[PDB]
Amino acid sequence: IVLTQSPATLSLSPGERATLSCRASQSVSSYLAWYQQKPGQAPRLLIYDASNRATGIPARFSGSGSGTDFTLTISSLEPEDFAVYYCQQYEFFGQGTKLEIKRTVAAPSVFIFPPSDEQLKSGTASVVCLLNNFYPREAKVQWKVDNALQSGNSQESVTEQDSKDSTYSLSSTLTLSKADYEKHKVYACEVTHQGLSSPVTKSFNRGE
Amino acid sequence: QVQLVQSGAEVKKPGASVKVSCKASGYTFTGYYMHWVRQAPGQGLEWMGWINPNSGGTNYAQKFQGRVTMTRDTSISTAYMELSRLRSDDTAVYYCARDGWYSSGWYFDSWGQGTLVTVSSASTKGPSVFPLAALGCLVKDYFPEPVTVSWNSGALTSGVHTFPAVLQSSGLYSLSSVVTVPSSSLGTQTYICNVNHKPSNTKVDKKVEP
Repeated sequence: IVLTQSPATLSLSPGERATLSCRASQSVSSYLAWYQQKPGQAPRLLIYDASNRATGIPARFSGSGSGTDFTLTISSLEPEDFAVYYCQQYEFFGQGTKLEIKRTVAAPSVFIFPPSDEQLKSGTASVVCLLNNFYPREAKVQWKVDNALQSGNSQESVTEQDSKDSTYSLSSTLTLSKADYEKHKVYACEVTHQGLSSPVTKSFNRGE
Repeated sequence: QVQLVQSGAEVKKPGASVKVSCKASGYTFTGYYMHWVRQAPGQGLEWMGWINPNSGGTNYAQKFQGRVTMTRDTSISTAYMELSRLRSDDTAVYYCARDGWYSSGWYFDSWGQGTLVTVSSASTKGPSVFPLAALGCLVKDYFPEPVTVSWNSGALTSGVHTFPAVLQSSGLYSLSSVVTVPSSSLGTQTYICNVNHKPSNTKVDKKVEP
């Protein structure tokens, strides 16, 4: 019943050929369709009947396959062709495959922000660690309070791949109470990223 | 040219019901099936059901059966999808899609813009804007989505990164909007982040200073 797409995430540079797979658990009709969804927009129809281009679809898009295995192929990746792609047949969708621009590795610019005084007056302390413009997106941020690891008290968010430099940005927030915040001195976030030769640590002391 | 325009976003408590509209134009309304597909934030697409606007007959997905109702009004070319006894995991964007193919399978060539339906037991609340003295702003503890953040009333655009909101354990959302600038203008150029949370008519200008 389920449609399985492969790979989960595909990273290639513009101009190259991308091939997206869509396998069916049961052998089902070759009435498949492929869709393109960009962030914040509705899906757009690309292929129907497994190998027919929809209206207004460039020729670089092409589909094939029947029975239990289906493929979507794009000849030369254009920067406008990088998004999420779902396969669908009747009432069944696939989990999707994200198509991102493969970029030359870039290290993150790491910044840390102590809690503002206004928040401290409200009895809460949020420390923010910023990772600006990096690639790839697989990065590990770990908070260190007095050089001791933190867990369970933070959350992070990552932006969509930038259209200008094809980078990502990560924002991690450690949230403590004013009491627990003032019981410790050194607050740091340790960033690990393949562009960094060694893990980078940005820290601050509660004074100054 | 085909157009599917849906109703604005909605906010509901668990157990309540929501009803989304979808007005069509540019084709014979009674001539094509209308489907309803939803998408939870960050997740994929999920088919809910279709309705034959001519007949009015329906076909609900097995999991939404007994909780969804799809009607239509031919005189105004509008389709409706009502989901009742909502739960938190029903929070999603709800699309209406036209299947334009008589033969073969269901091919959705026209989609609505979507209707965000937020289902949470939390009540609406304006955000608390705290500065991040690279500089930014912390838009903390607000409900529901979304918030729009601009710097200097949109005059400053280069180097701005507004991160996707995170859902905290408290049921309230929170995000951060940072911006990188030359350090020469910090003691001179004034940097203010403008947070606008329409659901609560809350607008905050926060001057960020070292």
